[PDB]
Amino acid sequence: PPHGELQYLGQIQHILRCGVRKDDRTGTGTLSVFGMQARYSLRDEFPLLTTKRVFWKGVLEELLWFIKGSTNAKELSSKGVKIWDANGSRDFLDSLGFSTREEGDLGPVYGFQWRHFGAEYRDMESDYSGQGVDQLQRVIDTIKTNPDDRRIIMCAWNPRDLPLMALPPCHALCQFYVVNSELSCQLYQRSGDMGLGVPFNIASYALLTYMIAHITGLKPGDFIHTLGDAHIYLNHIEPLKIQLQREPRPFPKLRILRKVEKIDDFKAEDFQIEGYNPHPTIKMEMAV
Amino acid sequence: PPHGELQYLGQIQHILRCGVRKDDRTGTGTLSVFGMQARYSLRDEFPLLTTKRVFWKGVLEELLWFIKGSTNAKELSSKGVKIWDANGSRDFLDSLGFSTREEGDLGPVYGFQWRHFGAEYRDMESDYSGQGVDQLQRVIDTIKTNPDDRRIIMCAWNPRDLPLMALPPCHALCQFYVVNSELSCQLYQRSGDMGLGVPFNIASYALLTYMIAHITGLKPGDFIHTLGDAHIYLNHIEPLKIQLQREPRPFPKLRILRKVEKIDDFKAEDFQIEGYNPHPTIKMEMAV
Ligand SMILES: CN(Cc1cnc2nc(N)nc(N)c2n1)c1ccc(C(=O)N[C@@H](CCC(=O)O)C(=O)O)cc1
Ligand SMILES: CN(Cc1cnc2nc(N)nc(N)c2n1)c1ccc(C(=O)N[C@@H](CCC(=O)O)C(=O)O)cc1
Ligand SMILES: O=c1ccn([C@H]2C[C@H](O)[C@@H](COP(=O)(O)O)O2)c(=O)[nH]1
Ligand SMILES: O=c1ccn([C@H]2C[C@H](O)[C@@H](COP(=O)(O)O)O2)c(=O)[nH]1
Repeated sequence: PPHGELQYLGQIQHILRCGVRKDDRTGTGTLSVFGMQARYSLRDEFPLLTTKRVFWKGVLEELLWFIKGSTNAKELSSKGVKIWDANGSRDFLDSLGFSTREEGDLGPVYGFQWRHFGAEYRDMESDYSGQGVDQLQRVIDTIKTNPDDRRIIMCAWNPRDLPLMALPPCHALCQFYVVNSELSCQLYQRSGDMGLGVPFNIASYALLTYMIAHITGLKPGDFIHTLGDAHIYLNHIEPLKIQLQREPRPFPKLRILRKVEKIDDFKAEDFQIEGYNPHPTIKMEMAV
Repeated sequence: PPHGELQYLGQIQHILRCGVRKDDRTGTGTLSVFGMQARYSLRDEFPLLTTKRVFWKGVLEELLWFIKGSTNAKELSSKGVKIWDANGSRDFLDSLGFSTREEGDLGPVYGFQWRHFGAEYRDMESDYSGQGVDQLQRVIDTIKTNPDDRRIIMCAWNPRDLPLMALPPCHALCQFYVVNSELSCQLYQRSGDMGLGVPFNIASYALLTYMIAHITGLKPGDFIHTLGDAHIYLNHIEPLKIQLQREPRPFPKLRILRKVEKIDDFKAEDFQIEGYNPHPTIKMEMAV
């Protein structure tokens, strides 16, 4: 049965063969399937794709930025990771009616929701200590005290806060699961740019699972990737067909370099990707 | 093309063969798999399971109760549907520390979240008109004005309100999708009692999709059922093996008997299940 990267490549094939033409906001157009699911083992391997190089630096710095609760694009940008900068620009903020908002202030996105769900958002520089639900720490506490729990959820989709966000979250929610000393994670991704977003998104949530497993004394299990609108932008078709011709190399491994006690204490240098031997980057133009 | 019900029966088989032993609060125990997905066509058929009779009256009355925004178990009970009554009882409310709460008051569950997400909950008798986000109406409006939208979400998972609820929602969220004049729906169900809950849950969201398609002038497409902890209670194993001997009968059809303009105007007598030929109920004791 296909395993690891062949799940992702199988999804690409399925959308090319069975996807339906579907317009989008950008006017680019897509081939689209609604509802997919892939399973990536995390057991002695880390699912960083090898058929094209994934932006691992971006994955790791973005995740650390989420964990600290930041909603400031400038703070991620300062680390050489520019993926949120367009959505924090003066022009983009004004386009949403946020003329009074400071440049970089993404509103109550991921970081805020994860650490302060339900608090009143003010700006990206405010102190939210003790405010709202700390979903991330509550996930960790539940795994430690009640691993059988079937409500181990972290949700970024906050209908009250959506109008203030720079972008509605794509990763609406995730759920953790423990059995036989293994930690698994399922992501509900409402919308997946299969060429540009999804490889990165797989790595983010696999990383998060490695982090939480390390904190809780468990072994990584599976990452289950569930998609809503799974789509290939029309201008990614030829690049993806090039990618599909490449034979995958074995996944790398991820090493955590020291014992870390609290999720907030992880730093970028604590992580080491080993044996990563990807084929070259394939240029895929982003839609918006 | 295979009967859609064989997806469900395939899931039962997979859990019996590959599910792992996993304890629960009741001490019943389960066999459990994390992460499953099935697709049920809604095109000229309604996926009301035939290998054991589904409580259709319960499906329909519960859904109408959700749509009106109710959080009062007594109001559902009055229609002959007792499925929430134990969770609203004096005893159960007291067991959660809700000694001051009136009997029947489930707290900010589905109905409240769907129609008033983010409003302040008081009690089951309060007027919430105009308060919070009406997710249900916003879903319907978006389908009508911008069908390509990839953010058509209704979320019941509200971390701020969880501690007031009689039970945390199993149906954490759902997402709608439109292509070629067909409306599809995906449910993220965090926890699935495969014997007792899941058949009912499939029917609820298929129904909701039929309702919203009727309101918006679209044809029903697919229902995609995604599970988190998909589990068989140990005392359902033998009953389910009896069920697995049965060949499915062709699915019924669902007829909507008049033109209805607003989701709030649907009544129970507007719906007719046609050609439903289930095998008999098999007794499966619920875990408490
Ligand atoms: C998670 N994320 C957001 C993302 C992904 N796909 C999208 N696709 C579309 N159509 N629209 C989006 N806003 C979008 N956003 C990402 C992730 C990576 C990069 C990125 O493409 N490239 C690095 C790579 C640099 C390197 O490896 O040397 C960069 O140049 O910013 C962009 C956005
Ligand atoms: C969806 N749902 C809630 C549900 C399902 N499985 C669960 N399973 C567990 N372990 N715990 C729960 N709280 C639970 N809740 C249901 C659905 C049907 C019935 C049920 O008992 N139906 C009828 C059948 C009667 C008829 O056909 O007219 C009844 O006798 O009440 C109960 C709960
Ligand atoms: O982490 C992310 C962020 C965005 N996207 C995608 C999906 C869509 O192509 C686009 C978002 O647009 P909307 O779904 O909100 O229309 O970027 C991803 O795949 N991953
Ligand atoms: O609509 C519903 C409501 C509940 N359950 C199940 C799943 C679990 O077996 C139990 C709820 O318990 P927790 O997952 O919250 O532990 O009832 C369903 O399958 N469907």
